[PDB]
Parts: sequence; structure tokens; C-alpha cells
Amino acid sequence: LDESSVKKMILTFEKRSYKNQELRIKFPDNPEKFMESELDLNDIIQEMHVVATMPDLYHLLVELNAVQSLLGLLGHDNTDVSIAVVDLLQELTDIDTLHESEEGAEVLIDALVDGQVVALLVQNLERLDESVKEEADGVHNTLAIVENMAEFRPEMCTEGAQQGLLQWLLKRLKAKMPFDANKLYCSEVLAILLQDNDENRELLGELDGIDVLLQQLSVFKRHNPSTAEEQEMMENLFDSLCSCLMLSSNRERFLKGEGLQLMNLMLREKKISRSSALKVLDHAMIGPEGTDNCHKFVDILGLRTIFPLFMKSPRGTTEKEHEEHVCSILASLLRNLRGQQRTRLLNKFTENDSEKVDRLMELHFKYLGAMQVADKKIEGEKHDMVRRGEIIDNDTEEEFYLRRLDAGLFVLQHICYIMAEICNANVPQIRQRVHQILNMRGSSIKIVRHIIKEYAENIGDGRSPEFRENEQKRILGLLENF
Repeated sequence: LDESSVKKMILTFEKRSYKNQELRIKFPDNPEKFMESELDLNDIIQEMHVVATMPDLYHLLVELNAVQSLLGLLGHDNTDVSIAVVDLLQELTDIDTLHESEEGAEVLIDALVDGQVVALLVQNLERLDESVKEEADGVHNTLAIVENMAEFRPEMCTEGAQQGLLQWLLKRLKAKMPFDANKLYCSEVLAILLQDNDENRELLGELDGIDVLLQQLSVFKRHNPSTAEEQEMMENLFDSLCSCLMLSSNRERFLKGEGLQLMNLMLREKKISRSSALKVLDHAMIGPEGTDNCHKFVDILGLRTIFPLFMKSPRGTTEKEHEEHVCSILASLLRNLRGQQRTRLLNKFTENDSEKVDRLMELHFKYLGAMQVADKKIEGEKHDMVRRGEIIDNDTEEEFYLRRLDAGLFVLQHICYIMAEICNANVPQIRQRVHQILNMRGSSIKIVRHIIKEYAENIGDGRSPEFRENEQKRILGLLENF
């Protein structure tokens, strides 16, 4: 159809909108008087879905106050109308369609945001009722809208969350309603809001969200969830929780919500979620800000949980990934721990004639070998690239880095840092053991030292500048007393 067909439609809607509003004001409890215009409005709304197909003429909608009318209509006293509008809004903003016309799309988006679209969607949700199939579908379309908007443009997630979305999502997740498709959807949307968005992580924390997250996870601590969809939800929740843990402010909250105990329990009871519960543990401990958590871990016998996992790797989660988190956690513990807990941790490295140390060195040799092979492969790639005429650029460099990471760079680094910290503790047995074994193959003290220097260069991206010198300093301190 043509902009002759379309331009009609909008203004028709406006008339039908305005008229319906007027009539509804005039006869607040005489249904008879507004009803046929109610139907007229509904029909015109349904017919609009058409417009999605023409992505540019979106610019038009804005101009003739269509958008604004729509936004108002999510407040319309009759849920049948608002659901219909929601559906229309979801069709308009279906992401494939948007990537047809970025100009029509862009201005529509701008209009939508400027109107507090998310806030009005949430208001609508607050009065929807899911025991009624069309309403429940309204919720789903609502969520779909925000998923579409996030995909088209990130910056707004911060504003949207504060516009009551995040809080509603939390309420929905804690709601005592059987798991259903909406809940799953909620779980992914929350995760989408939370990646890279610290004000939302913070906001979640303030909203007491950490508790909520832990309780849902609580649910499947001993048993697995009923269906594949519910397990995907769990994974979603886990992701969200890890995101939240990137913010320092949230480590305290985790601690006081007994997050640590829970994850420990999960690790002991060998659920599939355990692969994730290891990740969570890792996140909960990484930086200086994971110091209290590190100590509490030891207090609750985390050591007994973690060391068996260190000694043996059980086989979605691969062997490498499993080792990675464990070693990372150990690294964090060696960094942050102090006093009795630290002493206890070191005792593990002495025990059974430093079997842990023998483990460590075994791991080292495993990952090192891999690393060597990958780096050789990368060398060969370079040479061939030169021969052909292909220029090594940023994309080729990132691809190489990914390949290296796959081979276990981070875990290697972690191992080596453990080795270093261990040796720096005044324990002859340990140093002897390390040096014994290196010289048992010869290969070697400098290698480790090189590896540690590489690690020191890089991390952190990072949080503070002054911090980053000091950390490098302390790492290098470990290299002399080796």
C-alpha cells in the first residue's frame, strides 16, 4: 500500500482515539455511549500492524501524535485496548523490521523513549492478570518490546530499569506462581538489563534483589528443574547474579544473603547448576572487594569443598572451564586471605606431602604444553599470511587471542600466580617441591617468571590506575623470593 492508504489510517485512529476518550469521560458508567467507538478504536489499532511493513513512514507516526496517543492508550481503562496497543507496539518494534530503516526506526525509538514507554508498559503490567490468556500474552508482548528496544539501542536500559521495570521483574520472579513461559522471559530480560549496566546492578542490590536471586536458585539446589526451559531460566538467573557480582557494592549483599553457603552446598550436592555455582563463587571472590567473602568461605569450610575439585576434574561445562574457576578461586584466596584462614589454606599445600603442589605442577605442565602448541600454530599462521599477501590486522589479532584463551592462558597464569604466592610463603617443603619438579624436567624457572610478567602487564582493564601499579609491584615482589 501507499502513503495515501497509510496517512489515512493514522488520522482515522486519532479521531477514533479522541472520540473514544471524550465519550468515556462523558459517560464514565454508561457503557452504551462509548462502546461502538471502543470497537472502532480496537479495529483501527489491529489494522495498524500493517505499518510495521513500511519502516520509513514510521517518521510520520511520530509527527501526527500517533505514538503519543498509543502511549496514552496503555493507560486506557480497558485491558482489551491496552493489550492490543502492546501487540501493535511489539510488531512495529520487531528487530528485523527496524534494521530495514534506521531513520524511521531511530525517530520512533526516540519518541518512544521520550514518552516513558517502559514506565507505561510497567503500569499496564501492574494491572494485567495472567490467569487470563490474552492478558498473560500481553505481558509476553510487553517483554518482547523491551527485548527489541534493548537490541536496537543499549543506552536506555539504565533509564528503563529505574522506570519500575527491574523492580517489577523481581516481583514477578519471586511471585508464587508456577514456572511458566513469562517467568523464563522475565529471567532473560533481567539478564539483558544487567550486562554492562552498573546502575542496574546497583539498583537491583538496593531493591533487595540479591536475596530474591538467591532464593530462586535455592529452589533447585538439591534437585534439577522439571523442564529444559526451567533450566535455561536457572542459567539466566545465574548469569544475572554473576553480573550483579561485578559491582563491589553487591559482594556484601551476597555475603549477608548466605550466597556463599548456598553455592558451597550446591558444589557438594553435584547438581548441574554446580558448574555455574563454581562461577558464582569465583565472581564472589575475585578482587580486593572479594576479601570478606574469601574469609567467610574458609570459615564455612569452603576449603574442604574446593580442594577435592582441585585434585580431580569430573570430566555443557568442560574440564578446562572447571579447572579455570577453581584455580581462579585459589588465586583470589591466596591474594586476599590473612590470619588463621590464610594459615589453614597453606596447610592444604603441605598436607599429604604437598600432594596439592604436585597437582598444581601437573596442571602447569598440562596447560603450558597446550599453550606452546597454540603459539606455534599462531606463528605458522603469521608466516603463511605473509606469504599469501594477507595483512595481520586487529581482527586477526583478536582471533589469535581467542585461540590462546581457548588453550588456557588465564588458567596457566592463575596456576603460576598460585605457585609464586605459595613459594613466597615461608615453607621450605613447598619451594623445594616446586623447584624440585621444574628441575625434574628442567622446564623451567624463567618460563614461569615470564608467564607471571605477562599476567602482571595486563590485568586489570581496569578499576583504578594507582591500584594497577601497586598490584604489579606486589606481583613482581613475589618473583625475587621465588
